[PDB]
Amino acid sequence: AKFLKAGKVAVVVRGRYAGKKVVIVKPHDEGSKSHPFGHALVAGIERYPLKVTKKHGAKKVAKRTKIKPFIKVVNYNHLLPTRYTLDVEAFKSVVSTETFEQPSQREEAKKVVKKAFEERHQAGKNQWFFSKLRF
Amino acid sequence: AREITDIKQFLELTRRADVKTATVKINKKLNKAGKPFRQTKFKVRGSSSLYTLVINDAGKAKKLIQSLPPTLKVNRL
Amino acid sequence: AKRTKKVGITGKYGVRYGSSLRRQVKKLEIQQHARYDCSFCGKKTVKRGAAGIWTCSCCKKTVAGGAYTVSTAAAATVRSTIRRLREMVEA
Amino acid sequence: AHAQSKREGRHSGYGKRKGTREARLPSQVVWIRRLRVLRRLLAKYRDAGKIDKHLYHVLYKES
Amino acid sequence: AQRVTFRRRNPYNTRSNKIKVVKTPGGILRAQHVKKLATRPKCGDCGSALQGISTLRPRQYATVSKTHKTVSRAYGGSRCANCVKERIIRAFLIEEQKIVKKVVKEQTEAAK
Amino acid sequence: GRVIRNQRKGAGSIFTSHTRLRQGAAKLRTLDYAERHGYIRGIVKQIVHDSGRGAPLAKVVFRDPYKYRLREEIFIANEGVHTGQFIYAGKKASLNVGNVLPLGSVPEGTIVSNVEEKPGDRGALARASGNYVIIIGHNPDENKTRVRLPSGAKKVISSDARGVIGVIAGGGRVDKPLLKAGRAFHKYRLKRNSWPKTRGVAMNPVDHPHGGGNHQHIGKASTISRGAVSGQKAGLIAARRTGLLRGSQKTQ
RNA sequence: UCUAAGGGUCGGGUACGAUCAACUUAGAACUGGUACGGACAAGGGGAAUCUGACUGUCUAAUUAAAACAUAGCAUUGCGAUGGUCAGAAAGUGAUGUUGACGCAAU
RNA sequence: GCUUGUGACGGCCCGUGAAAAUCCACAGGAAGGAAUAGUUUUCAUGCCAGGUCGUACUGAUAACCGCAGCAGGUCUCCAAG
RNA sequence: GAUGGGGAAGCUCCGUUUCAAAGGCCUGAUUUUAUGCAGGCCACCAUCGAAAGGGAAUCCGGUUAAGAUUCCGGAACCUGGAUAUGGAUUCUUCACGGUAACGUAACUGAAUGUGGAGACGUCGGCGCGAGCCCUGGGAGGAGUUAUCUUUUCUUCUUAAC
Ligand SMILES: [Mg+2]
Ligand SMILES: [Mg+2]
Ligand SMILES: [Mg+2]
Ligand SMILES: [Mg+2]
Ligand SMILES: [Mg+2]
Ligand SMILES: [Mg+2]
Ligand SMILES: [Mg+2]
Ligand SMILES: [Mg+2]
Ligand SMILES: [Mg+2]
Ligand SMILES: [Mg+2]
Ligand SMILES: [Mg+2]
Ligand SMILES: [Mg+2]
Ligand SMILES: [Mg+2]
Ligand SMILES: [Mg+2]
Ligand SMILES: [Mg+2]
Ligand SMILES: [Mg+2]
Ligand SMILES: [Mg+2]
Ligand SMILES: [Mg+2]
Ligand SMILES: [Mg+2]
Ligand SMILES: [Mg+2]
Ligand SMILES: [Mg+2]
Ligand SMILES: [Mg+2]
Ligand SMILES: [Mg+2]
Ligand SMILES: [Mg+2]
Ligand SMILES: [Mg+2]
Ligand SMILES: [Mg+2]
Ligand SMILES: [Mg+2]
Ligand SMILES: [Mg+2]
Ligand SMILES: [Mg+2]
Ligand SMILES: [Mg+2]
Ligand SMILES: [Mg+2]
Ligand SMILES: [Mg+2]
Ligand SMILES: [Mg+2]
Ligand SMILES: [Mg+2]
Ligand SMILES: [Mg+2]
Ligand SMILES: [Mg+2]
Ligand SMILES: [Mg+2]
Ligand SMILES: [Mg+2]
Ligand SMILES: [Mg+2]
Ligand SMILES: [Mg+2]
Ligand SMILES: [Mg+2]
Ligand SMILES: [Mg+2]
Ligand SMILES: [Mg+2]
Ligand SMILES: [Mg+2]
Ligand SMILES: [Mg+2]
Ligand SMILES: [Mg+2]
Ligand SMILES: [Zn+2]
Repeated sequence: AKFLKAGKVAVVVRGRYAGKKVVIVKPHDEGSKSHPFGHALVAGIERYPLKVTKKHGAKKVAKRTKIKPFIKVVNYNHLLPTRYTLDVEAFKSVVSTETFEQPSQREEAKKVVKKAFEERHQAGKNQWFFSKLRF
Repeated sequence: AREITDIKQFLELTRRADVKTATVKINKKLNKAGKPFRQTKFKVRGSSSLYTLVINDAGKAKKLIQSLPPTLKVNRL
Repeated sequence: AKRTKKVGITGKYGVRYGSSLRRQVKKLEIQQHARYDCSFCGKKTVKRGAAGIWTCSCCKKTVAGGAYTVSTAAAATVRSTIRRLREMVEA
Repeated sequence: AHAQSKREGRHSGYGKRKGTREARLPSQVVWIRRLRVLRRLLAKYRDAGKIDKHLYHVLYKES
Repeated sequence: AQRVTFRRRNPYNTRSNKIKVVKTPGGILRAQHVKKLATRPKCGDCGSALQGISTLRPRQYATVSKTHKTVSRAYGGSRCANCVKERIIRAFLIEEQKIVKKVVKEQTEAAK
Repeated sequence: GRVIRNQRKGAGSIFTSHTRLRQGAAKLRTLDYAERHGYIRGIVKQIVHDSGRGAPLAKVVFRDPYKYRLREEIFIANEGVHTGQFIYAGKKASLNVGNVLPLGSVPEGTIVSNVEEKPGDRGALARASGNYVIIIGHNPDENKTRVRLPSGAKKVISSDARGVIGVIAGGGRVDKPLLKAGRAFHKYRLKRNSWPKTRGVAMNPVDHPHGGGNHQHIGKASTISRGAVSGQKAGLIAARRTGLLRGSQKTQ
C-alpha cells in the first residue's frame, strides 16, 4: 500500500536537514505548479534533545530537552520511509501549503511544532524519533 | 583599492573618524558615442583602503562637493 | 587493413631480442593490457597498472590478482579448494 | 612584397620546397580540420530537423 | 624582442620558481614570480574534489571565512553529499536489521 | 690481492637497500586478546603497489579495542582480496580468502600465505608474489601443524602460528621475459645495487679467485667447501651435485 | 601569368542566400645562353669472409675492440636457532620496510 | 605561428614515480550562554608592532679553477625579422 | 649524531627509541599571594642535515657617479598583539534560504577522533590563457623623394591588490 501518508516517519536523505527524522504532515503525491514532483510537507527535528542522566538535575534538564524543529517541502526521492509512525494531529492545521510563503507564518508553525515535539518527548512517547541517527 | 556607488554610504565614510584626507579628480571623458562630458571621482583615503566614488553627472558633482565635511582636508585635483 | 601478419603489439620491439622472446612477451602483454569484466558491477572496465592490481574505471573497486592477468589459474583452484574445505566445517 | 606573391601562389614550386610535405603541413592537421567540419555539419542539420537523428548517427560513424 | 630576467636570486626553473611576463604602466616587459597553483580539496570517502569549497593553498584557508570552507549539510566541507546520503541510508538500514537480528535470535533462545 | 666483490657487500655502503619509496613493513596484526580468543573485523581500505616488491600490499583498517581510534595495518594482498572487503582475524574466524587464522584452526589442504614461524612473529613464510604454504597435518597433543613451504620443504610449527587464507597476488610475474638490459636496470634500481654483474673470470687475479689467465677459465674446481673462508667462497658453495638437472625434482 | 579543389559567421513557418579571414595541394600557359635543393644546407652505393646478437660500457693523457655488460640459458647455497658478507669487541652490522615468483654465489 | 603556462584525456612499467613542518575542515558535544537583556570577533571598520645576518660588482677568450689578463675547464633563466 | 646503556687497556667503537622511573599543555584551585595543588589529558624521546626540495605576505612609477621587489612616492597584503564601534544572532536561545546539487557578510563548539591540502613519473596529440610575432584604420614624429611609392621606420602603455 502507499506508505507515504499522514503518519509515516522518514529520514531526510539530502539537503541541509540530511539525516534528520521527520513526519510527513500531508503528501502532495503528484505534481504542483511549482514543485513539479511528488513531494511532502514534513515537520522534523533540527537540534535533538541531548542525553540526560541522574547527574542532570534542576533546570539543566530543561536545557538538554529543548528541541529545535524544522518544516520542509521535500521531494519524495530525498526521504527514506521508515517503519515507525508518529501522530500528526496537533500540527495538521499548522503545516499547510500556505504556511510556506511568508516566513512569519513558518516561524509560528515551528512554534507549535516545537511545543508539540517537546510535549511528546517528555512522557517518553515515540522515543526513537527523538534520538539522532548516527552516521 | 575599493570603488563605491551608494551616495549615502559615501557620505558616511567622509565622517568615519580615521578619514583625515580626501581628494577630488576631474577628467574629460566622452559620452556614449558622441561629445565629451566632465567625469569626477571622489576619493576618500581610509586607514586600510582607499574608496573612490565616480559621479558621472556634472550636476550631482558640485552639489555633492559642498556636502563634504568642513573639517575634512580635501585635495582638489 | 590488417597492419602486421603476426607481431601484433610486439612490433614495437622491431627486429630485436629474437622471435621466441617476442612471442612470449606478446602473450603476456595482450593479457595485461586488455579490459576485464568487473565482478561487482558487471561492466568490462577492469584494467591493470602495477602488476597484481586490477581496478575498475567506474564503481572504483580494486582487486588484487595475477601480475599479467586478473585471475590466475592457481588462485581459482585455490578458490574452489577453500569452498570445499569450508563446507566441511559447515555440514 | 614576397609575402604578397606567396598569397598569390608563387615561389611554391617543387624547387622551393625543403621540408617534406608532412613537415610543411601535417596530414593529421588536415584530417582533424576536415573531420571537425563534417562532425559539426551533421550537428546543425540534425538540430535543424533537416536530418533525422537516425540518419545522423549512421553519418557520424561513416564520417 | 624585449627579454626578461628573474626577479630573485634563484636562477633555476624549479617548481617554486615559475615566471610570468607582464606589461607594466611604464610600457616595458617585467617578470613576476608565480605561486604554485592551489589544488581543490578532496572527499574522504570517494575522493572527488568536493564542490562549494574554495580552493586555496593550505595556510590561505586561515585568511578566509568558514563559508568558503564548508557547505551546509552535515559532513559539509568533508564528504561529497552523495557519499553522505550513502552513509545515511546504510546507517538506518543496518541499525534496523540489527533490531531484526535481536528479536529473531531472542525467539531462537525461547524456541529450541 | 684485493677484497673481492661479495666481501664488500657486507659493510653496506652502496649495497644497502633502496628503501625510500616503500609503503612500509608488511606485518600481520600484533597477536592480542581479540585475535587469539575471538576474531576481529577490518576493512581493506586500499591495495597498493610497493616499490621493489612484486606483490601488492593491502592497507587494512581495524578499530582499536582499547582506545577510540583507527589502527592501520599493512598486509600482503592475497589474490582475490579487494577494496572494501571485510577481513576477519582470529582463532574463531571463518575460513575465507583474506582472513587471518591460526594454522591449528584450518583443515589440511588449506592454502595460506604470510604464515608465522613462531606464533606472533607477524608473519614470515611465503610472502613473495605467487607463493603460499599448504597444511599437510596437525598433531593436536603438543599442538603443531605441518606445512609444505614454497621451497618444497616440510616444517612443523605451532598450531597458534597464524596464516592468511589463500595465495599472494601478483603471481606469474617471473614468466614474462625482461627482454632488455634496461628493464632489469629499472628493476634493481628499486631494490639494491646488485646489477650488472662482472664475471669473476673477466677480472684480474687481485680481484677474484677466478681472475687472470691468458684465457678466461676458472682454473680450479668452482665447487667450494662449506668450511671455506671469506674471500674463498665464490663459486658453487657446498654443492652436493652439479651439471644440468635431468629428471623431475619434486620432493618425495 | 592563370585555373580548380579544400573553410567560418549569422537569420529561415511547426532550395539557397549573405559576408569575413586563411597557405596548402594539384593542373595549365608564357619565359631564359637548358638555368633553377642556383649561396647556405645536404646519405656514396653494391657482393662477400671473419667476429660480437642488438642499444649500452672501459684503459682521463698512445689500445673503443672481437674486450666488459646485457636480456636469454644453466648451475649452487639457504625456512631465520638461516644462507652470503661486515667487526678488535659488542645488548654490533649489511642483504632486510626482506622470506624461495626471495636473498646470496658462479 | 613562436615561447611558455594550464586543462580534460591517452601511451608506458617485474620502474606505478619523497618526507616533514604547517594550514584547514568534519564527527563529536564538554561546557558557556537571553528579555529588562545576554552571546557572538572565522562579517565590516578601527589601534600598535614586525628583530638578526646577506644585499656592491664579475660569473668569464681579463674579476672562478688551470703558476698568468692561458684558444682548456666550470650549473641555469629571457630570446625579434 | 648527543643521551640510560653495551663494547674497548685506551684514543674511542656500537646503538637512536635502543632492555631507561626519559616529559608539558590546557585550565582550575588563590582572593594569607603569588602561583602550590585539583582533574583530564598527550606519551611525541634529542639534535644537525636543502641560499635548486617544502614554505605566511608587495606591486607599479620615480630616483643614484655607484643601491634597489630594500630608498622616495602611491597603492596593498601577511603574521602577532590588543581591542572598541557598526552589523549578525536570541523571547523557538547557538541564522536563514533552496525539492536538490548548494547558497550567504556573520552565523558559540573543549577533550578525543577523522578527512583534506602540503604532496609529487614520463611522453603524445587535442583545448584554452599569457607574452611575443604578423597586420587594417586613425592620431603624432622621423627617413626617402632626378624619378616611383595614400610610402619606409617609430609612438599609441596599464602592476600588485
Ligand atoms: Mg597519421
Ligand atoms: Mg567546424
Ligand atoms: Mg557511433
Ligand atoms: Mg637579482
Ligand atoms: Mg619537470
Ligand atoms: Mg561554501
Ligand atoms: Mg565559494
Ligand atoms: Mg686484501
Ligand atoms: Mg636501508
Ligand atoms: Mg653497479
Ligand atoms: Mg656478467
Ligand atoms: Mg653473470
Ligand atoms: Mg682482463
Ligand atoms: Mg687470488
Ligand atoms: Mg682458490
Ligand atoms: Mg683464471
Ligand atoms: Mg671460459
Ligand atoms: Mg575558394
Ligand atoms: Mg563563401
Ligand atoms: Mg657490439
Ligand atoms: Mg653499440
Ligand atoms: Mg686511452
Ligand atoms: Mg696508466
Ligand atoms: Mg665505439
Ligand atoms: Mg683512442
Ligand atoms: Mg643461445
Ligand atoms: Mg599514477
Ligand atoms: Mg581544506
Ligand atoms: Mg576578523
Ligand atoms: Mg645586484
Ligand atoms: Mg650582476
Ligand atoms: Mg695560486
Ligand atoms: Mg681562458
Ligand atoms: Mg654515536
Ligand atoms: Mg634544520
Ligand atoms: Mg630553503
Ligand atoms: Mg625553495
Ligand atoms: Mg624601478
Ligand atoms: Mg645596478
Ligand atoms: Mg614605500
Ligand atoms: Mg589580526
Ligand atoms: Mg586534532
Ligand atoms: Mg592529518
Ligand atoms: Mg617534492
Ligand atoms: Mg612594436
Ligand atoms: Mg602578489
Ligand atoms: Zn565495477
